Amino acid sequence: KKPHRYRPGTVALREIRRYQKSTELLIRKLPFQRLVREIAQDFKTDLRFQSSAVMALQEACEAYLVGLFEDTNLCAIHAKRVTIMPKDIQLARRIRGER
Amino acid sequence: PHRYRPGTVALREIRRYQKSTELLIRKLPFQRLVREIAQDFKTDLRFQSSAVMALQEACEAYLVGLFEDTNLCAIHAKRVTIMPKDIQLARRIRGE
Amino acid sequence: HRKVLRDNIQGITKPAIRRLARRGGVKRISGLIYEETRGVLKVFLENVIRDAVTYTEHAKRKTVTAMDVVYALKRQGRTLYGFG
Amino acid sequence: NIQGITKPAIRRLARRGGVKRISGLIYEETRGVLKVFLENVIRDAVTYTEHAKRKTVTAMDVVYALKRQGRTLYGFG
Amino acid sequence: SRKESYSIYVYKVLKQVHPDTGISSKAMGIMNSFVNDIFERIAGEASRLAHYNKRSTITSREIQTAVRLLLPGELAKHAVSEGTKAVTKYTSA
Amino acid sequence: SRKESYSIYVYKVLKQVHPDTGISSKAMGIMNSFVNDIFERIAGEASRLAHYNKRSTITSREIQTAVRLLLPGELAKHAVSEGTKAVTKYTS
Amino acid sequence: TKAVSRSQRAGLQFPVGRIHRHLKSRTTRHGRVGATAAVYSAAILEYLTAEVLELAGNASKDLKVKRITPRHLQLAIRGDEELDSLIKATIAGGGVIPHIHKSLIG
Amino acid sequence: VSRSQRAGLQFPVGRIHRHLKSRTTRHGRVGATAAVYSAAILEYLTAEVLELAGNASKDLKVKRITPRHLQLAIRGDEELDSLIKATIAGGGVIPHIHKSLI
DNA sequence: ATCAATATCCACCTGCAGATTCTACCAAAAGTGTATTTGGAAACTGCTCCATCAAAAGGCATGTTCAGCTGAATTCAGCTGAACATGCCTTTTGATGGAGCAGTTTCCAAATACACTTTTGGTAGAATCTGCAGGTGGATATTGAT
DNA sequence: ATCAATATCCACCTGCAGATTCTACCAAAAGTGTATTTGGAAACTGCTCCATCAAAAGGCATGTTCAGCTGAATTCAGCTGAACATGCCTTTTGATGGAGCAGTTTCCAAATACACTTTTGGTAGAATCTGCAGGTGGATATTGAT
Ligand SMILES: [Mn+2]
Ligand SMILES: [Mn+2]
Ligand SMILES: [Mn+2]
Ligand SMILES: [Mn+2]
Ligand SMILES: [Mn+2]
Ligand SMILES: [Mn+2]
Ligand SMILES: [Mn+2]
Ligand SMILES: [Mn+2]
Ligand SMILES: [Mn+2]
Repeated sequence: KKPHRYRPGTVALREIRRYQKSTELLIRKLPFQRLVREIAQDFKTDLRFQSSAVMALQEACEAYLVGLFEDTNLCAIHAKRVTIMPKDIQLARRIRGER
Repeated sequence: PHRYRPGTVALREIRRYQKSTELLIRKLPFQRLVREIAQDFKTDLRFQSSAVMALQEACEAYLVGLFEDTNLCAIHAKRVTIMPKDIQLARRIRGE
Repeated sequence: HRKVLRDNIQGITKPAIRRLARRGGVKRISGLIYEETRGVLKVFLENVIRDAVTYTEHAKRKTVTAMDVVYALKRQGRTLYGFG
Repeated sequence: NIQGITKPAIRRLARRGGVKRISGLIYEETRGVLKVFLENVIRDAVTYTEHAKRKTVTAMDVVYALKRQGRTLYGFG
Repeated sequence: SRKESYSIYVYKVLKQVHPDTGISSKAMGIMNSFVNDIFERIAGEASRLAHYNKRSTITSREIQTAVRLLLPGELAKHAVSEGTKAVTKYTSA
Repeated sequence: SRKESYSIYVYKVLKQVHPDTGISSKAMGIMNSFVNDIFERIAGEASRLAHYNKRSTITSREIQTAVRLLLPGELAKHAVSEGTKAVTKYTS
Repeated sequence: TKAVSRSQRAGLQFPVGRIHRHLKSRTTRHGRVGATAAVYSAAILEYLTAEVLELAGNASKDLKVKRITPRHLQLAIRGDEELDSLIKATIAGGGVIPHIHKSLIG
Repeated sequence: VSRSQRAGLQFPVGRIHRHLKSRTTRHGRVGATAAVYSAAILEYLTAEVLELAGNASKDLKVKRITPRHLQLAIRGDEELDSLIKATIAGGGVIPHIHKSLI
């Protein structure tokens, strides 16, 4: 009686279906908030945030990163791979005009 | 009889046209294309000459930049030969 | 007054990055992606927050508003809907 | 008419862009891309032209159209 | 602390096109951002058109040209038709 | 009314930084486009800044914030410094 | 003679007088705003709103719900070529349209 | 004494003040020093660009700055490169061949 | 090319959090009367852009030859996915001060307004002097033969 | 890995066309002097909502084992795209007339602005309404070891 095991890639594809169906934010909220406050405080001590300001920052950061993983994936496929790698991210950012 | 090996003259051309700034599309056929396209929008259009030149500077700059991004995509795939799929990838990432 | 914040870029965990990549359609992920993604995110966030705080400081406020963020995102060509 | 944009001109633009080897299918793909770009720019340029109740497209019409497509051009006013 | 918004007008249009449909408040916030965004684009381009042509009045003609610059393809034809219909109706009294 | 250009001022700056150096007509066209471009970016952002804060005056505080939003870093700090110097020389 | 709404007069739902005031206060130094400029603007905004709500409501109806969410706005805008190129902004809470590249399915 | 001269500037404070006054909203005003600050920014960036391009022109031993020298100056300076994305007509590109193409 | 595992899909249901409707004040839209601005018709003229005509050379089109790039086929070390035990830290909801964002009032430093004199800057022709066309001759770099 | 041949590239040259710089006129516009108004700062205060902490539990992150299958490395030949000779045509260049229009200035009926007043459409908050978010269960499709 061997325990059931999905083959590598089956669960990844199910996870794609799942997260592409839904819309909830995918970074944990309190750690994202700590990050925002850390960076902001390094620009200006003793700042406060409206909670909606933090949420707007998280929405924009997650949309940006999802869009970047889409482009990165296009580059990895272009090289006949299914695995994204740093060089894919860097090519996509270069063609996007980012630094 | 002297023969350069494939790629020697291409490299030389790269250095040549990256050293220079002149327009690379010939004037009259570009002007003809501009007028034909504009026909599909308003008739008896006249053009200032500086307007056609503006459009050519923009078109050539656009194509040059596109070919730099296309070259990046060919190189990413371990090729030196740009192919239509390289143009298509660069334009899709560019949002075009 | 609160505990000093340090090293919170690590709060963006490997599973969080994997979920983001999955929403982006990615099936397989190099082990080196996670740190690369952290670096890219930090730059993005820094740049947005820099401008948001510039708006906050121009308004003589101590509180970053959602509008400061919206304006910063617009100034960067990343317009955001839903927070006006 | 788009065929007056010749294979050697296209090759010259690619060379300025740093390209060493060019697939045979590139020339027609490039004509397609060029045609779309020129259409979009000229459509806006002419829109500016007919707003001014003019019959002659100015360099300023072209500059404004390039500006509003995010491809600002310096040098023509 | 009175705050104007497009919410009731968006809602009236919604009841026109989908009589049995509502809208969450987050979606309504999205529609409000959309309306304010398009309005700023049209107003700015309209001001620039007026300036280019040495006119000091923004008229329906600057608005129409702004719409034709702003809107792709079919959306432009449909929007221009809605706008000229609204103007001709308005001036007919 | 007049067909304005920045050419004479650009030329005066050229003679300040490189006394022996000329400039072609086409390059001067590029410099005029550049000056008008930057000016409209700064005036636009300064205008918006005033409005966001329910004010109708564009002051040098708006110009300075716009410069900090529009210019990338070292250029921004040097530009601010130059604006500040000019304002205090002017009001002296 | 009782008051007549400029909106009703234009046959519109969007508010012509309010939009006219927005145009008057966002202009030039001595700028003027013609009477029908606000009519035209309101009609454009109203039409664009109608198109977005039409598609979004079709998507919500297909998923058997009664309320439009950002999810439906996103599906509607990104699923329509012209709306997609008009509206480049991020739709908060919108997610993405399903798509798995062919080479990734075994 | 002109406002430009008072500020120690070459760029025209009064003209710029009129232009700013033209980009206000209804009832918009322009403060006493905003044109001075604006003119100073414009002169500063103009001087940075011309200084670099003039360096290029002298290095090529010609006496006049051309679009080409402006392009080399701007594209070779990371800050100016990021500030100025517009097409420099007649500037060409900076020479560069990717390593694998040699 | 059969069967257990397990995920996914697809009905159902309620009550409560979120959305919609109700309610009544009131800010701003609309009406009135009057004052000021303007855009668009109307003559008016030079500039500039189009059409047409021509020679000719410079670059494109085409056909051959073959170097060497791309893509296909193969192999395999080890990276990354799947699964899961462990336990912690995020989420959720509320308390509690109080920082600081908004709302009001005043009243002045800062801004506009206007008449008038000085001063500037766009223009077009003269005067000046750069940089381009081609030419050389040397530097450099490629190619074949070893 | 020299070492001859051989092709191209790159400073450098002169002569001078012509592109830039110089010059001077003159509407336009900047600056000044004076007067006057006013946006917004400086207090002052209501009172929102923000920071931080608390608790508890359970969703989820972490770290590990193990092996499937991916990326990496390698080989190679079919075929495509580079190089080149050659011959032809399209573009360039140079000129010449004039039609068309864009740019200019005047004029004023139509259009828009503005203060004051009337009226109500639009808003905040309260009351009311009800989707749909999670539950639940069971059928269907997929998967992967046989
Ligand atoms: Mn810190
Ligand atoms: Mn002078
Ligand atoms: Mn030469
Ligand atoms: Mn000789
Ligand atoms: Mn008074
Ligand atoms: Mn006041
Ligand atoms: Mn062979
Ligand atoms: Mn009522
Ligand atoms: Mn459910």
